[PDB]
Amino acid sequence: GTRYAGKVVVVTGGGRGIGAGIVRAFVNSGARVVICDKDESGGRALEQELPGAVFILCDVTQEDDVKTLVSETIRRFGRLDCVVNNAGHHPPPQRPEETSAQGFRQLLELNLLGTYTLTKLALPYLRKSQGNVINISSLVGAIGQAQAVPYVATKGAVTAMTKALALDESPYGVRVNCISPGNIWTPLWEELAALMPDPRATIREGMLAQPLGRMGQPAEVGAAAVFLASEANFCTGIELLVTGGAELGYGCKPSG
Amino acid sequence: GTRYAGKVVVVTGGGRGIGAGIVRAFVNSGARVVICDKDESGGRALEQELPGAVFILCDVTQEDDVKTLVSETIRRFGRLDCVVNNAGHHPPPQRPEETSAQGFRQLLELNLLGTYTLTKLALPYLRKSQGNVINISSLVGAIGQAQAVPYVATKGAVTAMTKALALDESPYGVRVNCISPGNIWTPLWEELAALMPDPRATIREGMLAQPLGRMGQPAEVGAAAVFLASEANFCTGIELLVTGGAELGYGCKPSG
Amino acid sequence: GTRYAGKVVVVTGGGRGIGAGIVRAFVNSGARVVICDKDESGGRALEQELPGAVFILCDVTQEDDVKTLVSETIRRFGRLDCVVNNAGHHPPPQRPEETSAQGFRQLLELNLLGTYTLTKLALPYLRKSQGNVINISSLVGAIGQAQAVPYVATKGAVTAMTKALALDESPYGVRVNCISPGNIWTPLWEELAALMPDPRATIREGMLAQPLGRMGQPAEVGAAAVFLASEANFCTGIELLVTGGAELGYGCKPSG
Amino acid sequence: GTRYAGKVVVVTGGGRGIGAGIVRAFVNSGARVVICDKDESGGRALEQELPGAVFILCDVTQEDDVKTLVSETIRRFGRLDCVVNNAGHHPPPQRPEETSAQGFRQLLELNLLGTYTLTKLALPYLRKSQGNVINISSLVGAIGQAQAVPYVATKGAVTAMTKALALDESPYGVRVNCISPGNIWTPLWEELAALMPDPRATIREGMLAQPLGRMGQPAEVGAAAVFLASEANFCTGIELLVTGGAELGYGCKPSG
Ligand SMILES: NC(=O)c1ccc[n+]([C@@H]2O[C@H](COP(=O)([O-])OP(=O)(O)OC[C@H]3O[C@@H](n4cnc5c(N)ncnc54)[C@H](O)[C@@H]3O)[C@@H](O)[C@H]2O)c1
Ligand SMILES: NC(=O)c1ccc[n+]([C@@H]2O[C@H](COP(=O)([O-])OP(=O)(O)OC[C@H]3O[C@@H](n4cnc5c(N)ncnc54)[C@H](O)[C@@H]3O)[C@@H](O)[C@H]2O)c1
Ligand SMILES: NC(=O)c1ccc[n+]([C@@H]2O[C@H](COP(=O)([O-])OP(=O)(O)OC[C@H]3O[C@@H](n4cnc5c(N)ncnc54)[C@H](O)[C@@H]3O)[C@@H](O)[C@H]2O)c1
Ligand SMILES: NC(=O)c1ccc[n+]([C@@H]2O[C@H](COP(=O)([O-])OP(=O)(O)OC[C@H]3O[C@@H](n4cnc5c(N)ncnc54)[C@H](O)[C@@H]3O)[C@@H](O)[C@H]2O)c1
Ligand SMILES: O=C(c1ccc(F)c(O)c1)c1cccc(-c2cccc(O)c2F)n1
Ligand SMILES: O=C(c1ccc(F)c(O)c1)c1cccc(-c2cccc(O)c2F)n1
Ligand SMILES: O=C(c1ccc(F)c(O)c1)c1cccc(-c2cccc(O)c2F)n1
Ligand SMILES: O=C(c1ccc(F)c(O)c1)c1cccc(-c2cccc(O)c2F)n1
Ligand SMILES: O=C(c1ccc(F)c(O)c1)c1cccc(-c2cccc(O)c2F)n1
Ligand SMILES: O=C(c1ccc(F)c(O)c1)c1cccc(-c2cccc(O)c2F)n1
Ligand SMILES: O=C(c1ccc(F)c(O)c1)c1cccc(-c2cccc(O)c2F)n1
Ligand SMILES: O=C(c1ccc(F)c(O)c1)c1cccc(-c2cccc(O)c2F)n1
Ligand code: NA
Ligand code: NA
Ligand code: NA
Ligand code: NA
Repeated sequence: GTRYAGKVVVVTGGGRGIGAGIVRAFVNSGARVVICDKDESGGRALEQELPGAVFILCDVTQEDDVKTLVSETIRRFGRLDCVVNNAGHHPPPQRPEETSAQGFRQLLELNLLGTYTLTKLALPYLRKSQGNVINISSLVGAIGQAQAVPYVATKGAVTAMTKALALDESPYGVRVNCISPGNIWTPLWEELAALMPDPRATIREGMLAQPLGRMGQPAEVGAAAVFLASEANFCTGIELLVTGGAELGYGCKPSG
Repeated sequence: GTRYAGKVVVVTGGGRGIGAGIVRAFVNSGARVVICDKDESGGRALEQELPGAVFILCDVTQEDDVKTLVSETIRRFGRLDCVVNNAGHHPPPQRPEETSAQGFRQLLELNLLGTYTLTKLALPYLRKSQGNVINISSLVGAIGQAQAVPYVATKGAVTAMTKALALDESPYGVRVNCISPGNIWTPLWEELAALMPDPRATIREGMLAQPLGRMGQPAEVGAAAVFLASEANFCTGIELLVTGGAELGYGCKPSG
Repeated sequence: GTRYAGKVVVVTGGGRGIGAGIVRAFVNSGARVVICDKDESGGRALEQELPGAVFILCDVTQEDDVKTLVSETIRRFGRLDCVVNNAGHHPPPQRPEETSAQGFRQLLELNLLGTYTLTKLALPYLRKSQGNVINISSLVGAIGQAQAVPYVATKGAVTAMTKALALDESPYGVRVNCISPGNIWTPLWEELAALMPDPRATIREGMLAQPLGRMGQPAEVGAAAVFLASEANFCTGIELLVTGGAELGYGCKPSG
Repeated sequence: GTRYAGKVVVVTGGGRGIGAGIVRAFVNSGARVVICDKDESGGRALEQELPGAVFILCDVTQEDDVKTLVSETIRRFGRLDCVVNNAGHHPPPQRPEETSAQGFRQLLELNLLGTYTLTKLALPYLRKSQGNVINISSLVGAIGQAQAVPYVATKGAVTAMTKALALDESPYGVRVNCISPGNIWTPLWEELAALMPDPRATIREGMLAQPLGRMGQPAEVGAAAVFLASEANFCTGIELLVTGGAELGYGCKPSG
């Protein structure tokens, strides 16, 4: 591909799931890609699989990991054009009274501050390249979700932060956007479903929450990321919904 | 009541349903209320029932009816402080291919242009009184609805128009706001349900579309209108949702 | 290009401005494009310029023009994969009291019902092809604009209609999306500015309404349309903002 | 007043500014009010001033302070009907590169986790009383703000959390809503302005960011809170904008 040829992209949590889909999309568009992940298994295999992708072990909650990720990217490829902040986690369903402040802090540390820290360290290089930032948020930041107060809160923060940063970085020509996926079939979706009393029913329900009648694919999020990086040159501070229409209309959720 | 004492309010479609609830709320707050409706039966009874409410027969799609409504209101009460554009209609469910341009035009004529025409004729008086406009839109203007392309379109227009007009009238101190109800139990809701194969099931489904587990009441929309008129003095161009949370979260509406 | 190779696209108002940018984007992506426009001058030249684009004279407010547009497209190319409803108009600034119901109706006829009519006639063919609809709305439908009550209302309607139709057509695999541009430098923008007391100042103000410090280009809207057609396969009922960030933050628009 | 007679309300950060306005609104509506604040000066005076208001020293970032606040409220008044999470802080303008992860964490601790902790400890009592939660968020959580990445992020989180919690608590009849003010003239606004090179200009600019041409008052936020507590019985998970229209239209913030 040539849509993003000559560009260098860092994808956090790129070892599996949505992140791996985004990695593949950017490789297919001609970019060189750095796969950041805290686990080795998926990302190492992906590096072997994909010419133009390399793997760097990095836990985005560890500031020295992230500093090394940025400096290794520059040392090896000489520029940085796009950072995709995809690393994140959805805890199992938890009733509000079953949550804790400390668990909330830990989830904020990954879903929000990990995105903040890489963005901050990358911005000097993105400014030189007139590059861009893509944050992977969630539809449920906008519309809410049951049994997920901490998670919903972290994604509300990511989406809002995206707009703040877009404002700050617009004078430098650096665009900052986010993608808000809905149900995307990933290993995390599979893991969460396996915890439920009836996994198969949870998966059917998840497929049917969308007017389109299926969950989304990592490749579909990847395509949206490539669009934001390579062609959305008048888009900054937007929230691109990749949800199959889940937010549309009424569903199951006289006046007394 | 004294929250809106000494004020004069016009409520279109005030003979039944949401409009009658709004009429009652304003009377209870101390205002004098003009009940506008194209049908006599409900509004005439309401005038007899409520001291401080009077009924004026007026079809908001007929410009001379509306001109007379405004001039009779001023002749009888000497001022005009609030116009509530509630008159409107939801056609039966219709698939897109079952709609027509002419039916769409007719629905626009009521739901949108009727609101426009009264607002336009009232604004000289609202400017003198630093009064305000309240448009009754719908949640489905924001989130969509199935088998209702014309209706959804008219309410998307009302909500957007509310913001445009708020901008234009802000220099004059005239606030313009809208209320977007969700399922409110009214005669129109009952009529629509009676068309369905199973009315009781349609009503149960409608009650359950809300996290709160019931439909809303006309009095609850009425209370929101009184708030916007009497106490929301720093609110203009807002969309106040009165929906029981229907827009929140996923509902019923693997990656292949 | 090959992103949308073998596909057939109809672009209304494709003779100049945003529509011509969209035409060019789709041609560059490998599609065959039908340029619909009520004026001959731009579209005829564009047909001569672009292999793979042809021009059909058609006024989208004339139902028989639109019926012929669809049947000629099928007769000449054998399928229809995407309809881009771009034709529309922004009247000069008008204070609310300077508007009329009949001017409002005429603007609704173009900006809203023209989009409705082509969509309706195209949908049988889009269903066979699992094609998609792209409506060109406006940011000001969402956030409002001064001295433009009718225009704002028409675009609020288009955006809402997009969501309604997405719901109705999702069972058939037909996606329905809209693009909401902000200030895009087009002949209409130039014409409107030329009416102002100071055209150059109006244009400078328009450039600065965006954090990015410039207006957008037709090609940038075109790229977003190609993305929605060719790669956004899990997107339906979305509003894709192409605005340069104009909706972000505070601007020029103690407690007494 | 009698709108909220017999009810017990806790207002955090009630010693001055918006919180004190909310305290006064609830007292005027007939409620008994607990003023929570980390500083004694304003709240102690307010307790002396207002029959029906009492002051409890409490730092919402200190879990044992908050536990004692709830148990003292129940011991002294026998019930709890509404919690208003108003305590929060806006740091001085800070460019993204001038922020730190640790400052971000500290701001999250106040603006987000303080709201979480009181809500969590109050919910058993709110469930018994079918009470409600009101969170004071900010417009800039929704639209962004320049030189305020941490602040914007915290308020995006509060607004999203409000919707999540509304979903979780709806089966228990507990409503959870938020108010998103824009520029409200408060001591914090005055303090921030005094840091600027030209305070008077910053204040003029702040007044003019609103179509209404002034900043809002604490009493106006207070009225909106009383409405949400006492009359918005079909509202849950909403974001009530109290902004003077700042989010409407274009402002100051050719295609090359
Ligand atoms: N799957 C969905 O339906 C869905 C929906 C909306 C949003 N999202 C978001 O998309 C993102 C990816 O989700 P997914 O479903 O692909 O999850 P996943 O669990 O399948 O994959 C996430 C990847 O990130 C890595 N990761 C986790 N913590 C990390 C850390 N500290 N440092 C580096 N890498 C780390 C994991 O090792 C893994 O390879 C997350 O931000 C999630 O919130 C997912
Ligand atoms: N009921 C709901 O669930 C619901 C939900 C969202 C929005 N709404 C909106 O609320 C409004 C009232 O709805 P409702 O459910 O109370 O309906 P309703 O049918 O029960 O009452 C509407 C009233 O308006 C009158 N009316 C109709 N056309 C008129 C005209 N041309 N001139 C004057 N009066 C006219 C009717 O005669 C009637 O008295 C409408 O704008 C509707 O779109 C209703
Ligand atoms: N230019 C902007 O800043 C801007 C911003 C937001 C939205 N938009 C929307 O984008 C669309 C295109 O705007 P533009 O700026 O390119 O305008 P334009 O005037 O430059 O071009 C519009 C084209 O549509 C054609 N057209 C008009 N009426 C028609 C009809 N009845 N049938 C067929 N063709 C018809 C015109 O002849 C012209 O070729 C419109 O829907 C407009 O509302 C424009
Ligand atoms: N003023 C505005 O324009 C504005 C706009 C939008 C949102 N807000 C929000 O409204 C709320 C109040 O703002 P304000 O302008 O009135 O501020 P303020 O500084 O004038 O008052 C805040 C009050 O909260 C108290 N407080 C601070 N930290 C506390 C803690 N840890 N525990 C207990 N009390 C604490 C302070 O002592 C003070 O009395 C905040 O959440 C703020 O983000 C304000
Ligand atoms: O056979 C693999 C595979 C990889 C990607 C594909 F698209 C595919 O079709 C297959 C493979 C091999 C080694 C490790 C992992 C792995 C990936 C992701 C996460 C993990 O934990 C892993 F162990 N996969
Ligand atoms: O990873 C999930 C997710 C799904 C949608 C998103 F928008 C998102 O950001 C994340 C997910 C997967 C399986 C079940 C649930 C779930 C359902 C229902 C309630 C819950 O608490 C759940 F966690 N979530
Ligand atoms: O007995 C009535 C009534 C009216 C309002 C009430 F709240 C109530 O408890 C009862 C009544 C009497 C005459 C006409 C109508 C009427 C109203 C509304 C619409 C109509 O079509 C009507 F005929 N009602
Ligand atoms: O009057 C209705 C309505 C309900 C919610 C709103 F937000 C609103 O503005 C209007 C209504 C009543 C009964 C069934 C349906 C319906 C359901 C499902 C599909 C439909 O096409 C329906 F008409 N609607
Ligand atoms: O020289 C032209 C041109 C056309 C497109 C280009 F990108 C370009 O660089 C140049 C041209 C020639 C004839 C008619 C029109 C025309 C187009 C659009 C609208 C009109 O009214 C027209 F007369 N243009
Ligand atoms: O064509 C315009 C437009 C610009 C933005 C959009 F989002 C849109 O859909 C349309 C436009 C061009 C020049 C001036 C004005 C204008 C400014 C200020 C006030 C007005 O009434 C204006 F017409 N508008
Ligand atoms: O004279 C006061 C006052 C209080 C409220 C009013 F509405 C009023 O018109 C006046 C006063 C007295 C003691 C402490 C504080 C105080 C309040 C709020 C914050 C503080 O830091 C304070 F010292 N005020
Ligand atoms: O307390 C503020 C605030 C104002 C609006 C809100 F919606 C809100 O939640 C908070 C405030 C006060 C004075 C200046 C600034 C400011 C302006 C411009 C840029 C900034 O970084 C600022 F802090 N803010
Ligand atoms: Na490789
Ligand atoms: Na009477
Ligand atoms: Na050609
Ligand atoms: Na007291």
